[PDB]
Amino acid sequence: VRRGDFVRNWQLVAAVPLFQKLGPAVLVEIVRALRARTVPAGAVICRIGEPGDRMFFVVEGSVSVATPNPVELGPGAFFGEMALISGEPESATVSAATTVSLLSLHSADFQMLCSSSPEIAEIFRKTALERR
Amino acid sequence: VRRGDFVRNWQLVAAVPLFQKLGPAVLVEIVRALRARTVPAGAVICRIGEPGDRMFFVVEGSVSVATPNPVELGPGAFFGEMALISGEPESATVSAATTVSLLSLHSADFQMLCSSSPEIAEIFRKTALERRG
Ligand SMILES: Nc1ncnc2c1ncn2[C@@H]1O[C@@H]2COP(=O)(O)O[C@H]2[C@H]1O
Ligand SMILES: Nc1ncnc2c1ncn2[C@@H]1O[C@@H]2COP(=O)(O)O[C@H]2[C@H]1O
Repeated sequence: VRRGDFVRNWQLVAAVPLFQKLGPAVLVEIVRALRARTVPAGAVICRIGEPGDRMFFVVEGSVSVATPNPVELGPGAFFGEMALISGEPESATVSAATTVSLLSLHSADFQMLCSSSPEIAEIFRKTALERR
Repeated sequence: VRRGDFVRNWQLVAAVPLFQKLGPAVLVEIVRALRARTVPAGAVICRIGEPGDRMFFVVEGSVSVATPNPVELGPGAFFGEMALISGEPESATVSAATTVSLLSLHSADFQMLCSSSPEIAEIFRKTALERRG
């Protein structure tokens, strides 16, 4: 990881309350694994039916989940967790509702996070079930 | 280190350009060792003749170095390096000029910083000589 992206991530990570549950050591691992991304309003982030190799956290702006009755997720929310939990394809297309700032986490690092944090693992699990 | 202090340190170290010379791994060890402090305007930070066991980095506000002609140091500046390098007592009293936000580093962690970053070590050494002369 480059120093520029790393230090930038620390500022971005503050926008996701979920990570307040991590101690310094685990926080560093997650911050090292996260990748910042800006998506313009209306643009596809993930597509229904596709294999999920990563999940996302919303920093700023919002996204639109294309369920029958679409759901708009805001800062602090996460999406892409269902496929990572079930192994099944992406259950819905998710697009930028407004221009959105994101933090992406790959499946391997997602697993490491859940292994490191029982509390966070269950939040993902309950949220996925609630969404299913 | 507490999670709160750790996370707050990341925001504060951004104000110290010197630390841009550190990669992610060394940066973490430094952020772990730093302690944040706010000092009210006019209040003593360093005392002349006192043994040096730590140094400081200015995050916000400014400090006044009590040399014959006082020097006001601003954000990104450092002080207390001279005693740590030479082993001599503090060369001058340093006080908050305005209310100041600081980051302090103990002597043991100063050694770690200098070893991890010989570039930074050189800045300290040259600056110390400059301030000495
Ligand atoms: N009913 C729902 N409410 C909110 N978000 C959802 C819902 N269904 C799916 N999503 C999100 O959209 C994502 C699409 O990819 P995933 O199935 O991996 O994970 C999904 C959830 O994060
Ligand atoms: N001439 C000077 N100009 C600027 N800063 C100084 C000067 N002399 C001393 N200092 C700073 O004040 C500090 C007092 O403690 P130290 O001697 O350990 O380190 C000193 C320097 O950081």
